[PDB]
Amino acid sequence: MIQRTPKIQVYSRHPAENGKSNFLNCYVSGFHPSDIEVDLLKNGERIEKVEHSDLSFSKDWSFYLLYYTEFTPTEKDEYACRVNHVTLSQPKIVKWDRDM
Amino acid sequence: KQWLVWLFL
Amino acid sequence: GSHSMRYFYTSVSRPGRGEPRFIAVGYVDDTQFVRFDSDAASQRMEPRAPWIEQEGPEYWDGETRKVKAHSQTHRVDLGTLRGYYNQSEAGSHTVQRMYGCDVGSDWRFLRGYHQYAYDGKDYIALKEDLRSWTAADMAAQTTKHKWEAAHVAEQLRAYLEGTCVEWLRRYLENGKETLQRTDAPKTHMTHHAVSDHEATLRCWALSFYPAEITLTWQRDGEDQTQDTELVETRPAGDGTFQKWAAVVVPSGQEQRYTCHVQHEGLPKPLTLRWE
Repeated sequence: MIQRTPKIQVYSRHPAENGKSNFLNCYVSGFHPSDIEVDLLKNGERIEKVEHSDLSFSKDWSFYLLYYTEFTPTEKDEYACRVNHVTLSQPKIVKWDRDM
Repeated sequence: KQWLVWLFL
Repeated sequence: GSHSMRYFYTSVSRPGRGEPRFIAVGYVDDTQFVRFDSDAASQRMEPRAPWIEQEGPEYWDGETRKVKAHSQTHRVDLGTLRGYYNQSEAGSHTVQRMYGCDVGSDWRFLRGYHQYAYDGKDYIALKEDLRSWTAADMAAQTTKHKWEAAHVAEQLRAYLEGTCVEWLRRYLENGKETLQRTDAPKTHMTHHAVSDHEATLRCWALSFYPAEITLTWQRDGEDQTQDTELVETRPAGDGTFQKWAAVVVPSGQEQRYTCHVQHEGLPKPLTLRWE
């Protein structure tokens, strides 16, 4: 039984501009099995107003999901994606770089 | 539209 | 161009906790339009695209009955495979299924496919002649013999060549504004100083559809495939996709590097150079 670790990307639906509505996307992909945990963190705390897409998979049979929430980015606001998966001995955090 | 048959392994 | 309809199903067993979790999704090209979640309270096939809501309650009743049938077949397949591989019930296992049809520019049936996978690896698949099966293990060999005995290939071929493609056409017609469109990528470039003598150049493509794109970095017109960082195409969340590709370059040599963008929405591929 092969396992696969999730690839994580953190970004915005539209090019971020301080003080205007946007979505904060966290795209997890390539992981197996399907059971995975994802949180969107603001300044350390986790956001509650978080949705996610429906489980699907790519041509390699690995799963992918998209978690997102509505936010107004402001200079001085830390945003990150914290995922926990079986293939990870510890939760993995990825900070939102406005240019990634 | 989905397939109507029940397919088993 | 060509278009595709594909249904994906995934059932994972929860030992002792209850019946297996089952999730199904439908796609036309790169657009999702239906789902089913066995843990959801509705217990209905639900719409996920705006152009599929025009379907009446009979369409939804039929799709719900069919997806529940497929859920039951997966529920049996989990135990069947647990038996074929001599595995204990204590383990949680995954069964994935995916089938569908592709159609050409004349909107005639172009090809079909039907594949299964267990715990993340190919189990059995339908050959592109739509008459035979490729099997991996001896258990897949047993399933193949069963299906050859039951004449599964002929029925599946009839479905794919009739109803799959017909309702792909109908979905393309109902959602022409969403599905029959091409969004060229909006492209730009970024420059940062990684060090006192190196700098990262990043090529961005945003807001494009379909997802099939190609970003290439070149130096002196030569492919930089081995030294370019290329992230997977990612969904923007609104029917469009994003991608970028980065290279690290010595300061003062940026004018030797070019980013080449290939997408169906572009009449010619684009060449970008830092200014």
